[PDB]
Amino acid sequence: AVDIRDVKISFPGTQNPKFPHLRFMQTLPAVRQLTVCQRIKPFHRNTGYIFSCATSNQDNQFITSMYVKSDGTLNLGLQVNASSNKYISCPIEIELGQWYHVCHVWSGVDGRMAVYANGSPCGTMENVGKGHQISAGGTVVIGQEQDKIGGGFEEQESWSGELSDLQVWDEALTTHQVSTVASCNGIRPRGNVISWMEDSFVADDGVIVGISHMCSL
Amino acid sequence: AVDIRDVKISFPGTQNPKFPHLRFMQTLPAVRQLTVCQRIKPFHRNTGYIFSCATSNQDNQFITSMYVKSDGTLNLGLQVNASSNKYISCPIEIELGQWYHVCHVWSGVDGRMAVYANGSPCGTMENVGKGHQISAGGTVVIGQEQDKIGGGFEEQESWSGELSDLQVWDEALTTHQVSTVASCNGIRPRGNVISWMEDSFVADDGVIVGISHMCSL
Amino acid sequence: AVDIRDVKISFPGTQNPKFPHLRFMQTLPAVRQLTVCQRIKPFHRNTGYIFSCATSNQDNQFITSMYVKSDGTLNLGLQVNASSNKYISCPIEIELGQWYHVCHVWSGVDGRMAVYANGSPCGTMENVGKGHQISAGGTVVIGQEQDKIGGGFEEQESWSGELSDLQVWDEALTTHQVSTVASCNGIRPRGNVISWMEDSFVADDGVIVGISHMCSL
Amino acid sequence: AVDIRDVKISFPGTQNPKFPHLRFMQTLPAVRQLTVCQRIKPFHRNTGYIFSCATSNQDNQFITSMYVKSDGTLNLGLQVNASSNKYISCPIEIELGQWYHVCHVWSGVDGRMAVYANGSPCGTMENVGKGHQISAGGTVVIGQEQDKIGGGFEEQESWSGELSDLQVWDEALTTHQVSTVASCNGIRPRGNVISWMEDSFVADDGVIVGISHMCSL
Amino acid sequence: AVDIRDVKISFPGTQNPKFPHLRFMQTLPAVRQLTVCQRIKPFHRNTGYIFSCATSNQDNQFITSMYVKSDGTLNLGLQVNASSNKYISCPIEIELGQWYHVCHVWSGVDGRMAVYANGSPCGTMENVGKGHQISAGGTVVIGQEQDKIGGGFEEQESWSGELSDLQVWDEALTTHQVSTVASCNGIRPRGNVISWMEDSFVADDGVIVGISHMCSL
Amino acid sequence: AVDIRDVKISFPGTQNPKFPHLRFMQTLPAVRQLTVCQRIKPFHRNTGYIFSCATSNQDNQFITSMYVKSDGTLNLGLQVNASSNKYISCPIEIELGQWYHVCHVWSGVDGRMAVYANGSPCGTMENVGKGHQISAGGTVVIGQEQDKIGGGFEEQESWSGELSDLQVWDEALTTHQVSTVASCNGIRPRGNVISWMEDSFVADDGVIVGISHMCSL
Amino acid sequence: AVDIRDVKISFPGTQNPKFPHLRFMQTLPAVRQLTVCQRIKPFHRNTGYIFSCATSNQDNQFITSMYVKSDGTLNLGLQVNASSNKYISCPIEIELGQWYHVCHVWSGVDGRMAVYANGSPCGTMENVGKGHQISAGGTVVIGQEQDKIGGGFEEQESWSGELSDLQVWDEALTTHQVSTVASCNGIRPRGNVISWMEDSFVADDGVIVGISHMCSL
Amino acid sequence: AVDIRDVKISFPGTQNPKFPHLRFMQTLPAVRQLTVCQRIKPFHRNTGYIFSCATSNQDNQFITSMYVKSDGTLNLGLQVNASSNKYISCPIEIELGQWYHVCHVWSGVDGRMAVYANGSPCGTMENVGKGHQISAGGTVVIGQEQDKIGGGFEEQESWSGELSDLQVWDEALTTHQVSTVASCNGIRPRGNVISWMEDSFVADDGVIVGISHMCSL
Amino acid sequence: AVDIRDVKISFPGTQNPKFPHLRFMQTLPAVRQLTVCQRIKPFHRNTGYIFSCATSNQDNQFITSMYVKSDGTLNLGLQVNASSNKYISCPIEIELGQWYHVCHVWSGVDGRMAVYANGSPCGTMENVGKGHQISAGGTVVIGQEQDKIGGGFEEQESWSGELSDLQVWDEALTTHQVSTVASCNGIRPRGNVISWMEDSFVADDGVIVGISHMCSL
Ligand SMILES: [Ca+2]
Ligand SMILES: [Ca+2]
Ligand SMILES: [Ca+2]
Ligand SMILES: [Ca+2]
Ligand SMILES: [Ca+2]
Ligand SMILES: [Ca+2]
Ligand SMILES: [Ca+2]
Ligand SMILES: [Ca+2]
Ligand SMILES: [Ca+2]
Ligand SMILES: [Ca+2]
Ligand SMILES: [Ca+2]
Ligand SMILES: [Ca+2]
Ligand SMILES: [Ca+2]
Ligand SMILES: [Ca+2]
Ligand SMILES: [Ca+2]
Ligand SMILES: [Ca+2]
Ligand SMILES: [Ca+2]
Ligand SMILES: [Ca+2]
Ligand SMILES: [Ca+2]
Ligand SMILES: [Ca+2]
Ligand SMILES: [Ca+2]
Ligand SMILES: [Ca+2]
Ligand SMILES: [Ca+2]
Ligand SMILES: [Ca+2]
Ligand SMILES: [Ca+2]
Ligand SMILES: [Ca+2]
Ligand SMILES: [Ca+2]
Repeated sequence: AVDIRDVKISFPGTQNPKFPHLRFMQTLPAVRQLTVCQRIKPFHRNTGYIFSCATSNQDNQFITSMYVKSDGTLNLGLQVNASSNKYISCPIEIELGQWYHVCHVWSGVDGRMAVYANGSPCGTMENVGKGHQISAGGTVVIGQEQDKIGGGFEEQESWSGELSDLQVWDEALTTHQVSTVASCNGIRPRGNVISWMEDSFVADDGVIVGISHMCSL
Repeated sequence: AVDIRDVKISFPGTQNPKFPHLRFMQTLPAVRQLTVCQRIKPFHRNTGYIFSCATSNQDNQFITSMYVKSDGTLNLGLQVNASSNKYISCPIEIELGQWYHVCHVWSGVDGRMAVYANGSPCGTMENVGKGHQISAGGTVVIGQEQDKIGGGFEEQESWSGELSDLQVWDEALTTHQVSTVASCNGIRPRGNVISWMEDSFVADDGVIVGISHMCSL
Repeated sequence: AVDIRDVKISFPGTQNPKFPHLRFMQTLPAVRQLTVCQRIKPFHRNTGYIFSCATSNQDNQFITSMYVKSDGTLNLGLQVNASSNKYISCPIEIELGQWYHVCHVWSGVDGRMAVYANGSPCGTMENVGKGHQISAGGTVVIGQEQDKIGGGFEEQESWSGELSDLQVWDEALTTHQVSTVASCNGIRPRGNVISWMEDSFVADDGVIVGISHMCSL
Repeated sequence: AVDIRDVKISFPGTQNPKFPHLRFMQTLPAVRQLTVCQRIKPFHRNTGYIFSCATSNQDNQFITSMYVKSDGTLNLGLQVNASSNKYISCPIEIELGQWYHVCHVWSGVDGRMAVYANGSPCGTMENVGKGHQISAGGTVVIGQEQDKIGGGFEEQESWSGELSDLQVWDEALTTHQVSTVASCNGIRPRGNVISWMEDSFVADDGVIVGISHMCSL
Repeated sequence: AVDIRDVKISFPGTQNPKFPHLRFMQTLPAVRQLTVCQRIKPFHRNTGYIFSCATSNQDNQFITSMYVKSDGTLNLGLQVNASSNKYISCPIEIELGQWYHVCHVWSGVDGRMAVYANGSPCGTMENVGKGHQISAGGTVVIGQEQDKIGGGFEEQESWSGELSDLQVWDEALTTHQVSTVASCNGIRPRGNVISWMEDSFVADDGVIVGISHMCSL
Repeated sequence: AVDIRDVKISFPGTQNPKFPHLRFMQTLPAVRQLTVCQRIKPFHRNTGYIFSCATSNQDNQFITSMYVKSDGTLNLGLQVNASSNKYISCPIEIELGQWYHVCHVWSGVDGRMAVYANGSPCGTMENVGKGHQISAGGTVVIGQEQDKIGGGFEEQESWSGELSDLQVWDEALTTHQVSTVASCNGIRPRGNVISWMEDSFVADDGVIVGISHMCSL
Repeated sequence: AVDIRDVKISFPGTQNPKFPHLRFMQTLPAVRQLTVCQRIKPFHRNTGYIFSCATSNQDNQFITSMYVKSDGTLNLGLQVNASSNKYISCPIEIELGQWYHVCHVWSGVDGRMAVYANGSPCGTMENVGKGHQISAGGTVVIGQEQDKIGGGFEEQESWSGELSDLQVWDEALTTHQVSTVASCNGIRPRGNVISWMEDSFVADDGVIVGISHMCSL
Repeated sequence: AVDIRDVKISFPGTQNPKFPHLRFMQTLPAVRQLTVCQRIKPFHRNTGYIFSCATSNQDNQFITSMYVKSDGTLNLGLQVNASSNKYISCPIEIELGQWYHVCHVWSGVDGRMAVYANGSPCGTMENVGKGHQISAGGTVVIGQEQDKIGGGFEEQESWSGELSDLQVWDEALTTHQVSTVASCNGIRPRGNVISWMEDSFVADDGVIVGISHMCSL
Repeated sequence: AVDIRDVKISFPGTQNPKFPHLRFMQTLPAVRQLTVCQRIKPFHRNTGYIFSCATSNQDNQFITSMYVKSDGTLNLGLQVNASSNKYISCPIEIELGQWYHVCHVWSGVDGRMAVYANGSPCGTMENVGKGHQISAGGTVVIGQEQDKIGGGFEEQESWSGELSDLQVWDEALTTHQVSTVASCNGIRPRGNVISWMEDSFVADDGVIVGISHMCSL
């Protein structure tokens, strides 16, 4: 039938005190590199945090985000160890309500940041979490930005849209590897740290469970 | 990989004001018969409502429930058009925390009620919604008993446990058909009104999305 | 996918001036024998006319009907050239809201009538339209009894329930042939005069187009 | 045999008080995007509404329509949240009585409207239901324009012709996806919200059930 | 599709001056033996001539006929060189309007007559055309008894019913051979003198061309 | 063996009171479009009516005809609702006694007429039965022109020759579809309203039943 | 083994009162067209009649013949309804004692005559039996010219040589069809009126039965 | 080659300050049930803790252990929420230095404990962690008993021997499931919480990485 | 599943008294040539010793190392019989945290040293251990540089990063052989002296056992 990876979650919209989000049951192990990929259907052009990882000592261990410029250009952001959000624009025009595959590749070892839109590299950036190692026990939240383990959400920092096929590796994937990940008919690799629908997560505040039609109709 | 039908939802436990539940996005069409089957892992012996269907004029259109006696005997209940809960005991000893397949078959045409535990018939009952037709637009909630469309939940009426493979037909399946439905390796039929993971639903109050290991390890 | 023969029509219920029914676009050719088979899910125990054939000179050319006794016994009736309804009971207990296959075999040549329930013979009767030939141009209506071409319906003569797989031959099928017709996984023969979903018909007064789950779930 | 998707409905013609139409049994879930495709054989050049969706608070939630210019040019229209009918002409000459595949793609997220004729894009339009979300519970009627849930039809707004293969998604399909939908021998995708012959509907006022010969003879 | 051998002809009924019949275009060669087999659906119990062969010098060269007794017993008759009709009864009860396979085997060499009903021998008779040889040029008529080449029909001698699979050999087939001929799924042998639908014939006076459902539904 | 579609009928010649023809047992349903195709072997150059459809109110509902000019050019004619015979010449030289495939495509919806000779389009014509709908119950006669249901034939309007593979659709086939119909080795499509040898017809006045050798020797 | 179609007959030579010939047991049905093909090995250059057809009223219904010019050119002749022998020469040099395939195609409908040598057309001729129809009951003789049914032979009109594969159709085959007939390894079509070795014939006056080595050695 | 599941770890022996052990990188999610299976080669008969799970608030969340009686009987122990070690003896004689498959199945829901030796059930016990839920974030250590997260080891509580194929589920496997797990050539199921060699772990104090020869030589 | 060769070890980082390393259980046999290949993910640019071999009489029998220049150039070093570290730079830019395949080929017979990066030769060097033979009994340590059998580690000489697929031969592989070794999808050759995961080794001081994603995702 439908592949379990085609399951999607809808993040309707946020307005205090309702904060639709997902919280992964099991925290992350300590890591020195991290690659987060997923298919997203953005609802707004304004900045929103998609993947948020926090520990008791640091609520901003690792946070991915995006926003669309006026011309429609996609902009992927990343923040490590509470640094400022680093952005890299992608040569692709975003149409709210449409599907796109996005990856954020980070390496604390050399401090390099690289983002991808639909399997292609948009560019890279230096000095992003250089020498930093995310402490063991990070809690992951999707759709909201944590200011506290599993909470302290701000509505202007939430992300609304549809999401599916979230795959996370504790390695910094290569340009060729990422392309095989974004591919709809490839082998469809699975993250070793988090594999969509293979790692239980908590659903709260009205997120909608449905089916993504990006890859298959 | 894993079949999308093996996805399960955990209903942690209920305590005002937190009521873990699922609400199906699309309401049901009018029906004269209804068959609801699913795999459940009960957490408590006390009565709990699993499948709740309500319309503006009647919050108790159709409600399934269960409870376990002291000797461990399973008891499946059904309520139609706000009748009293009708119960039929099953010749099977329930162990909280273990998986079981259960079906509730109702026919407003002749007013017959029949329940099944693991593909086998437990017994039938007469005069249950005889002549009744559920009005179009019923809202379905899983894990809580509605006293209002999508709400008005009571904690002593909630149902805690794990659930998966929810299949619903607007027909009254036969004894042979039900057996093919409960089978783990059969053809695994899909409900025509609601097919698990094929009909979007809203998740709220901390339900946990995971994977059922009843059929496959 | 689903076989087009599994399409079903629901006849909700009749109450002046609403008469749910089907009227076949093309009239029947003259015949001397006729076999009408179909799958039915009866809603009431009282007499109802299923297949009605009328010509300008005779509104009661050929009419099939059924009713269920108090003990649940099925009774199939037939009327030819405005004779009285001839009935033959079947050794099967009917449960309103459940599916059954039924055939009416008539031969004006020898005047014999034979009915079948689920591919098996219930019995036969003599002197039913003996020597009669249905005149060319008969109009066929399903669910209502014509007192006029395509009309003049009476509520107490209507038939409510679900129907599918209507097959009609201008020959008097044999006992062995009938059994192959009723079979769900056989060759599934098609009528040469009327073949379900292959001969267009008019739908009126709220009949519901759906899918029969008798043969396949 | 014939694929169940080749079943067609004929909308004979409308004249008070007879309004041939179809009403889907189950209402639609709330949506933010919607794609409606189907094969049509138009009988008149004048404007007619094909797909009509209404809720208690808004009878004009979503309505598709078409008309043919004097030179024969096809014009597909769309109306969202009671806006004015937006039209986009297609570079194709229509011959009444012939088959054509048509899709209407709408996205309330960015407010974009796009129409397709025979799998090809005719053009797009902005500001059509921008920011609008169709409320849960929409009733769908085919062939007539609702001014009230399931009724309030106007003859000059009806649509006569033959229709089949109605597929509806709660997503805004892409240009490439649409082409795979229109194709007669492709995979023939099925809508996730409404799939022709898989979602029961009520037939009234003389619609004719037949077989479409567009794809296969 | 349907095998051309399943084509059937209906002989409605005879009443001066209308005599439904078939006349084979090509006359028969001289013969000393002849076997005529066919599937028939008799309409009346009274005597009727099925196969009639006549030459200018003898209108009664070879004529087959049948009639049913009161008890329903079949009786096959044969007449050679204007002898009296010889009859042989068959241990089978005939039901007018039903199909049966019948063969008439004649040998002028030894003067033996043998008839078969459904591939089985009913009995034989001596001194029937012993030493007789049908002269070349016999005209064959089906359904009527010739008193003149291709004419001079008498209504009380006509045969009404349905007929198909007419096979004629200029040899006297064996008991085993006949059984293979009557078989519906055997090899279905074809006559060497006349092969149904392979030897053109003239149709007159309202015979009806249709399809036999004896062998296949 | 030989395909049942290769059966042919010979229309010897007409001379009062003998009018060789065929009359289809079952009348046609009401239609708004009609396509009639068949293989013909014309015997004369003068006008002859091939397909004649009549109702009690109109004996000239639909009539096809042909004639050959002096230069041998084929001319196909059509008449709807007693209009004048519309003719379209075909760029092909006819040799009496030879086989040709011919189709007449009519659409009352737009009033267009199109004819084909051997799968190719000869041309089209406007305003032919524009807005007309053939009333239900049309009687079809082949070889003669009805001035009364099933009768009132005129010899100078009869058509002599050989005919086979008569296929009739209640739709107006496309140019590509027609080509697949005329093809001898294609899929050989079958008409949905009338399928040669699949819809019984009455044979009268000496028509000859034989086998067409157009497609196969 | 050897195909029965390779059987050949030798016509030694004629001299009163010995006339080697073949007479077909069964006479021909009435025809309006006729195609006669066969493989011949001519022994003399002088005119000889190969295929002779006669009825009581006309001994020269249809007669084929040939002769070879001094330069060796083949000349095929035909005579219908006692017309004069029409000849068409073939661009091929004949060597007495060698094999050749020959066809005579005649159409009384348009009066056209066409001959073929080795599957290729030699030419055609008009006004040959135009409007003529061979009466039913023609007797066929091979090797001699009848002046009376089955007799009245003249030596100077006989034809000596070897012959095989005689195929006769009551249709006027096309140029392409003829070529498939002459081919030794094609499908080897069989005549529908007379098929070599499938239609019994009388052998008299010393004809020799052997095997043709034209097609296979 | 060798299956990655056949990798084994040797726990040499413990003596302050050297404590050979394994610490899983990623902590466990909250659980209500837990099944831990693995292949072990015990070195001593005295009590040793194999699987130790601790959280900041409770160092004895879940601990498995074993010891061998003097007669050689195996004894499997379990401790939940700092209860006393519960033991169940197995009807199998242990030989130090040999391989055995062992599973510990615990369910906090009903408080039942069950142990298995080589895929077979040894017995069960009640009231073991009844109503207890292990808090999220448990740290897992193999070979040593934690008195503090990842430390506070005691020599007399260590476990020496060889271990491999550690599989852990957050469900309470059934008797039949367990047997499929212990099987060497079965499907070899993998734990969903911890899968040997698929979930990184820290190795310290001289553990030896080698290859298990229990299943394959 | 995953190939056992994809197992990797992480060397976290070194700081007295913690020295993460691996010590192979079985010492090496005497050798005159040695080839050491493995996949490495370096964490620092500064010099680190990867493979260290020592005997009681010589702690620096054979030691491999690497460092990265400021421009990112890779530099592979080798030391034999306590010579000075010989370095050869590779035309490849190293990115800390990324995977690379590296081989060190040494031959005491001719004293030649050759290094490879990703299966390609970087260059060679002479006079490196020329005439030297490593004495039997060498102890191998990975990640630390021995100054004593299995110990005497210095932090500034340690190597941090991830490593897998360690293969060692007592022969000096050729350029072509090396390339087949580095290949991810080749035959993946195994060392004859040490084969990753096939020769047991001791793990100490927090090395992490995980899975390499260089070759497969
Ligand atoms: Ca924060
Ligand atoms: Ca924040
Ligand atoms: Ca903030
Ligand atoms: Ca309630
Ligand atoms: Ca309540
Ligand atoms: Ca209550
Ligand atoms: Ca009536
Ligand atoms: Ca009535
Ligand atoms: Ca009445
Ligand atoms: Ca409206
Ligand atoms: Ca309106
Ligand atoms: Ca209006
Ligand atoms: Ca007679
Ligand atoms: Ca007579
Ligand atoms: Ca008589
Ligand atoms: Ca007329
Ligand atoms: Ca006329
Ligand atoms: Ca006239
Ligand atoms: Ca003559
Ligand atoms: Ca002569
Ligand atoms: Ca002469
Ligand atoms: Ca402890
Ligand atoms: Ca302790
Ligand atoms: Ca202790
Ligand atoms: Ca050293
Ligand atoms: Ca050192
Ligand atoms: Ca040093």
